[PDB]
Amino acid sequence: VDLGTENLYFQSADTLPVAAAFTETVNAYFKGADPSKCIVKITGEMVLSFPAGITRHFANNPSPAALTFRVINFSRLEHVLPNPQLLCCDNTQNDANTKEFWVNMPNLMTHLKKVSEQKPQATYYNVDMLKYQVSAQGIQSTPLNLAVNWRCEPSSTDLRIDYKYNTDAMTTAVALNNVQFLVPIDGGVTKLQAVLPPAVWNAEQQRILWKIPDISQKSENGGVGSLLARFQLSEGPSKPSPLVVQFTSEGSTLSGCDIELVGAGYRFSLIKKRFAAGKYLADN
Amino acid sequence: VDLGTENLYFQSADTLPVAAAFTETVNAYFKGADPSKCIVKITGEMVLSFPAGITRHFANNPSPAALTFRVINFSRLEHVLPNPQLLCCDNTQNDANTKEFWVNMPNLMTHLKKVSEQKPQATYYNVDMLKYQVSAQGIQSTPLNLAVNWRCEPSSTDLRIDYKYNTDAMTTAVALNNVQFLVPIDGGVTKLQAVLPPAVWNAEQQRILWKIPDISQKSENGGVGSLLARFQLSEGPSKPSPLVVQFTSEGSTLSGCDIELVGAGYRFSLIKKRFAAGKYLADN
Repeated sequence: VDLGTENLYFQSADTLPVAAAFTETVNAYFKGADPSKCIVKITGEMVLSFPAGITRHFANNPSPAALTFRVINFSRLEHVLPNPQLLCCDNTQNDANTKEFWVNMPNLMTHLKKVSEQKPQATYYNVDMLKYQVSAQGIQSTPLNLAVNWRCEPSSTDLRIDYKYNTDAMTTAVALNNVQFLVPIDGGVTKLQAVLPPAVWNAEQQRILWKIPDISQKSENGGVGSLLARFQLSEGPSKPSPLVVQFTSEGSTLSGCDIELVGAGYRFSLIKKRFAAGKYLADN
Repeated sequence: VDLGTENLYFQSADTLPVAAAFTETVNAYFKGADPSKCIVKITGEMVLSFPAGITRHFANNPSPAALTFRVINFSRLEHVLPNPQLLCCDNTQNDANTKEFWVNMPNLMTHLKKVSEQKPQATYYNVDMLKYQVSAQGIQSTPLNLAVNWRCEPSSTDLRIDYKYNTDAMTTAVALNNVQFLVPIDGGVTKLQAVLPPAVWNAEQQRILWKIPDISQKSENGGVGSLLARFQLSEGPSKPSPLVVQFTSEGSTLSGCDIELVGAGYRFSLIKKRFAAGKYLADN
């Protein structure tokens, strides 16, 4: 066969398609159950992706249009530049709801050639454009509000975890997926007498693990639920340990920030937005 | 008639021609005649010029190539950006003999449209790209070494100015043009008894002025010469005043720095280099 029309066209004409990705990370810490207490640190990265064949298009059209883009709903941010060569901005006043960035083309081209030598059979080359910090409030900046309670008796430990799905922390209500709840139980732990929902006790590491596939307002509970466990200890009592949660999402940012293309030459095939938990702890 | 072929071509095809100008200013102060003493402050600006019709070419080809250029023999410099929007650089390490800069095209285009509305019948639009400070040594950074001597008697003043053309302060030996030597004479001043070379006494401002058209190694003296004057004072004696020199040059910088185009899309029709005296004083 021959190459497609899409690939032929892209490798010798027009205005190029690129893809943008905003990938954010929530770090959170809850203490007791008192709202804040809660401490939040939200990180982010903005990645631009260029289709394979772009190195041929740059070899057939050696003087490319300039890539110029604009992050919208800025100012919550606090950016670095993972690649200070290849990317720049104004730097001056003030802290508007918008910021403009522009790309060093000869660099972008050398960079893409390099990545293509390293990974020839990839569909997309990702280039890290921005790194950033969103900000930073209380319990209302966290997608999933945690609250943990122990009852540590001399030979039995009782665990309650209450979780609250939180729309206020995201731009558009999207599901939380592959939610994991991990909590170490010391003491003796001989038996997991009872549990709800089902969970897995891990003998070797002495911790209990819950896997909830999706949390949302479409989901069971309506997003607000409980996990309960009861252990029998040989030693005792247990010293409470911090709960570690993990989750991922796709469809929204936590920042709300977005991206516009400025010049001509380029267009956005896709803008992907996702966030995941980083260090997401809750303590007694 | 119709437009030229140059203008037709330029307004609808190819790779654009631009012009670069490095314009420097020497500020100097000599004291007594002891070498340094001498104090030097050399300033500069780098200007990019775009031919008229460029706004039509941008209207017929809306996605232009990126302008990316590189100042060579940098590091003597110490730059600001007169237009922090439209221009950027790496900012990181270190202080190499070379630096790369790249332009915000949507801005450059809005800027050029604006200038064209303001001055439609101009041949070239100048855009201030860089401002800078060269550095900064002693008498060997000055194109024209000055040395002034007075003999202030009770009723007659004697002036000697010695000047030394200096190749060491410039990249390529070029002439100094429209050299003016202005020095105030207080006291009474009734008569300019004698003078060499010819000069003009100014009654109203009480100062003597010499105009030497060109100073060079092709020039008389070989570049090293004297101005002498003798005055008759009614009052007396004269308090010596600082000598003010003015000059201009075309053909060289004082820095030595230069400019390369990086991407494709653009080419240099002309790179013009010139320097002129700013505040260029010499004291007794």
